This record gives sequence, C-alpha cells and structure tokens, in this order.
Amino acid sequence: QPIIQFDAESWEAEFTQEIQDKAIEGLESGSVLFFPKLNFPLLTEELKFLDPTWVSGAKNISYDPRSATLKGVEGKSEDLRLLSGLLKRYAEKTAAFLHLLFPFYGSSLKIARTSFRPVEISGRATSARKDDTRLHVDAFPSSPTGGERILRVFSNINPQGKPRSWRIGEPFQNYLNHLLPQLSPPAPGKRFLLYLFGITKGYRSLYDHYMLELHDKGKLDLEYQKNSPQVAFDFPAGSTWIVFTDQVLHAVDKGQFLLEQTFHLKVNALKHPEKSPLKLLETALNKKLVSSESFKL
Ligand SMILES: [Cl-]
Ligand SMILES: [Co+2]
Repeated sequence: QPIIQFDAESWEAEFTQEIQDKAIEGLESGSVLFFPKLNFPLLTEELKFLDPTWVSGAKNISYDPRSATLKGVEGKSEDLRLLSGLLKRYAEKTAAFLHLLFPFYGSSLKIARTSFRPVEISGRATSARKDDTRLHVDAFPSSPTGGERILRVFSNINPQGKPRSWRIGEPFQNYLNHLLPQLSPPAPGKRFLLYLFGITKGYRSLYDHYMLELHDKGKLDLEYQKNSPQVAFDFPAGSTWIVFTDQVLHAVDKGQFLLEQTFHLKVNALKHPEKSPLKLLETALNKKLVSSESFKL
C-alpha cells in the first residue's frame, strides 16, 4: 500500500488512536501518508512569493526554525520578514500536526529545515546524482544524518490547481538488495578528510556513506530506473503528505510551489526500529554503521 489516504483537513484537530496506529504503522512500513484535503493557506500578503524569481542562488529558499534564519533569497527587509513568516508558520503547523498524529514519538521529533520550492520541476536539468526525476532515497553528501531518520511533510500550494507529480518506488529492502552488488566501502581516511575540510557538516558515518551510494548508484542504474516497480501519483493542489524520504523511493516529475518541512528522528524512537534503513543496512552488512551508536544490552 504505497499511499495511505487520510481524511483530516485541519492542522489542529486531534486524531483517534485507530488513525494514529494506521499512520505510524504505514509511515514505518514505507508508505506515503496522504491528506488530500489538508490545505496550507497563504496570507494575501504572501501570494506575491508564488514566483520563482525569489530564488537567488539555489533552487530552494530555506528557513531554520531553531535559529529563525532565512537563506537562499535576497530582498528588502519587509519582504524577507514576510517570507520568514510564511516558512515559520509552516514549521509551526507541521510540527503541531506531527505531535497530534504521532504521540508515540513524543519529544523525539526534532525539527530541521523548512524549504519553499517555487521553481517548476519539469523545466529542470542537472547531474544525474541531483536529478530528482530519478528514483532515490534522500541522502545529502554535505549533511550526514548519523543514522537519524529524515521525515518530511510536504504541501502543494500551487495557486493554479496544478498537481505535483511523484513516482513512488519499491520497498527499501528490495532497493538495497538490488543495488548491493554495486556497493563499496569508502576509501580509507577519506571521510575524515571531508570532515576536516568542512565538506561535510559533521562526520559521514558508514551508514551515510552507504545511503549515498544507494542514492547515487541507484540513479545511475538506468535499467532499474526504467523497469523497477513504481507507481505514478499526482498530489493535488491543496493537499499534504508525510514520508520517511530516506526509506520511501521517490521521484518528482512535474509541479510548482511546494512547502516542505524536515524533521529528524532517532532510530531508537521508532515503533519498529528493525524496519529502518539503518538497521536494514546493518543487518545486510553485518556491522555497526554509526560510531557513536548508543550501546545497549
Ligand atoms: Cl483517516
Ligand atoms: Co528526494
């Protein structure tokens, strides 16, 4: 069940336990949780930001709710204030929503960066590794996770009713298996140099190395990209969806105007830690893949 549909239409309403169970079981099983009627409205003063020209240097404007810092956009103070207010509101509403929906995670949900993506996808072209029209799990070379989960909330806020077209691939375990023969260890000492040189924020654990390998090699495997099991789904304007994007194989084909909020979650906070990419990889390679892993007995 690659996509599980939910009826909630409000960012603040509570959920029954039955729905909460459906959500956490589906999320940890690698399904997309889809809320077709959960729209994120914009203020009239914010409608002018539905314009790709606000991006100045990147493809995404980003906000850190922890430090209240806005990046990727230039402009006058009042416009940066309004744009910060938009992404701050998305951070607050998605954070509240996740705490209503996933009480099992308690305070282990750690907010990370917000993004606003106003560039139309179909006009994109880049290196194969960054080509997000290729199925992948998320792994960022500059930002290792140390095994923590990448949990994202997405909202399509296109004002012309245009959907956001995704493809959703096969289960992580199948992906990992398919690509395993292609995986290779890192060159001795290399990850330490990337850390020493500031190329990576923190140290790239073995887990992060292998997720990058999956990410990259998977994107370069053209036969896999063409022939592997995958479903195409259009997320309508005014909808929201929630995904462990380090686990759900995904790709975007077209669309414009997306709000996205990233959260991090430690593996030990999961209901079924054994379903995590970390544990699956540690089982497949029979080794500990993150060095400061808490030790248990
Ligand atoms: Cl529901
Ligand atoms: Co992605």
